[PDB]
Amino acid sequence: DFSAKVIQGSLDSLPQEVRKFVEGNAQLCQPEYIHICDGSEEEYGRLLAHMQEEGVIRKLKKYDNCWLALTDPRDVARIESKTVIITQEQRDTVPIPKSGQSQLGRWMSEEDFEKAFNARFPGCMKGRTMYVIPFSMGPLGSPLAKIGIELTDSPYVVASMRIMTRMGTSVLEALGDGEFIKCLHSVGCPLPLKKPLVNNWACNPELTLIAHLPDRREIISFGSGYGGNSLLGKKCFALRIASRLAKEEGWLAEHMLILGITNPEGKKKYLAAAFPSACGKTNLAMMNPTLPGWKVECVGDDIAWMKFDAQGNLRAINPENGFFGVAPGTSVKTNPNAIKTIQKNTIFTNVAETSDGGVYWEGIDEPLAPGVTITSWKNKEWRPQDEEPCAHPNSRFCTPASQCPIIDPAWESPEGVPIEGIIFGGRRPAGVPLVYEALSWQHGVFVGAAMRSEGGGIMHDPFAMRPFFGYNFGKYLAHWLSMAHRPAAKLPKIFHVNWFRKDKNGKFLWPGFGENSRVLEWMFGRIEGEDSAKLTPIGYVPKEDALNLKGLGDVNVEELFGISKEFWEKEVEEIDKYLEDQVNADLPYEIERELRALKQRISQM
Ligand SMILES: Nc1nc2c(ncn2[C@@H]2O[C@H](COP(=O)(O)OP(=O)(O)O)[C@@H](O)[C@H]2O)c(=O)[nH]1
Ligand SMILES: [Mn+2]
Ligand SMILES: [Mn+2]
Ligand code: NA
Repeated sequence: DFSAKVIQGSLDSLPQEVRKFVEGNAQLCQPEYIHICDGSEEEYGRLLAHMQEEGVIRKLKKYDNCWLALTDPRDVARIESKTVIITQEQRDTVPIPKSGQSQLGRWMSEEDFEKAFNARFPGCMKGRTMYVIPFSMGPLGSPLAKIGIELTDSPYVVASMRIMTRMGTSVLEALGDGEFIKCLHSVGCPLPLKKPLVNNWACNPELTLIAHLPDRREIISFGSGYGGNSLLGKKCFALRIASRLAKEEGWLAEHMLILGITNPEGKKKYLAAAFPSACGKTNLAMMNPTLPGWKVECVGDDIAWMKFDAQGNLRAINPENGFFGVAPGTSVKTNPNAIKTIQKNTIFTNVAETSDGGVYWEGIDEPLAPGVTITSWKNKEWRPQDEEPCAHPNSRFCTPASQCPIIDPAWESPEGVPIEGIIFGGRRPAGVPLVYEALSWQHGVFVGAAMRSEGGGIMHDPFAMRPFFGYNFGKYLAHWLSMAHRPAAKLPKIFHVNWFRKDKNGKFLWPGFGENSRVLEWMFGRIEGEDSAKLTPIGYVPKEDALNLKGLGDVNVEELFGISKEFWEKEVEEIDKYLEDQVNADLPYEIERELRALKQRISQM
């Protein structure tokens, strides 16, 4: 009985299964205190002041209630190589690659995991508070929501989870005796410290391990206090566990922004889009459209949970409550809506601080007044001449979603928004035109599966889900393809975009950002069934003169929309080899058929 150690809440008022979870882990981890989070303002404010008291965070004096955490430089990112999924059979988690190295997941056996777990968690919270975070992924009480309980020894996790999910007493009330996902986290530095603390940032890099056990509905994460490793909604629950539930239950859990776009006629449609990190989800979800009379509103910028309703509409929710955005490259010029969102009640991690207590980072494109100086994320004086960036490249803002000036009115509607188009895209400097439309659902799924993006080399990132599949990618393709056999299903039109095509000198061919409204306008019209497409071997592209290019006189249209037989032969052979090596016996017939159909179309150029 751990009652004597509860410093907020009551073990007696927790649902029986929740209590079991907490007490079992209190006995294992040996926390000094147990704090059952209520999610209140008062709780939050004091937690912040305490972290400030301890030097774990700094208040940024230039803003209303903004904070800065600077990490141990060993703990700056989600770490794929220490991220695993446990299942009885390896093939259920990942396909077996012919090369002996899967790019599509990282399986761990139950046996190896039990040894790892036992080498880490016993006594790991000694002399710390175990916080109990009851959270909802999705609007509270939504039929599409799922509930988690995170145990953590990190107040930084609590504060960030209050932003990134819906947490507190109301969730425990909603939960009752329902099922929930068990989320267990420790920074893995029990007191007294065995190793020196760096930058007031508790972590255990050598023992970092982020595990998922979908068959037990557990997420178990050790040694990192950072982002996707420690905020267990966000990638572990909302993509990895959730994609497996989705497969079981007949829905989709995806790495997609969700936006609502209204045309000048006042007609509105929702679109979802899957792009990998650094390929523009935040920019698109919060776009300030350049086209007069168009409006974009943000439902979410990262995760979409989608389920066909009784009427066959594909209904999407954003299961998050906030934006955990990469800060560098965010500028007033490029992304004014994100700039407005983050000016209050935001936690920043590993950005630079100006001497007047403000935030700074690469690509902020805000000149500073003469005399204003910069402290880098490594707590050193820094000047724009310097070899190193002032902010870590993976540094973040963590901001409440409700503060986005263009947040959609239906962003928390419990039944979700009806999705009429799904967009795929990444960074392709060559070959791939600005926009194309898939010929069918099956072709659209192949376009998803074929996605590549230049991020530290050109690499495959199918559906923008490479680091996030909860189970075998081949089976995930079959799941997508199965949506076509749902009677009365209204399947979204699928498009592929490329904002990032360059000429031989390395110059972007398309201005992008707000100008992408011109491409959305074409998509909108296409969903309306307008005759604005020309057929090409890779799918439909805009007709000559179909795009509104008024205001953009010097756009190399020939190169931006060019399709080269030579490029596309190479592209299909590379896709064929990748699918063969990485997916093989688990590749659905229809994906193989689409690949052969594409090859044939190109052969006839
Ligand atoms: N050239 C160009 N860059 C873009 C565009 N959209 C976003 N970016 C840049 O890509 C980087 C990451 O963008 P962001 O929207 O944060 O991407 P996310 O990581 O997918 O959410 C930033 O430097 C952006 O300024 C675009 O349409 N064109
Ligand atoms: Mn993401
Ligand atoms: Mn983002
Ligand atoms: Na710090």
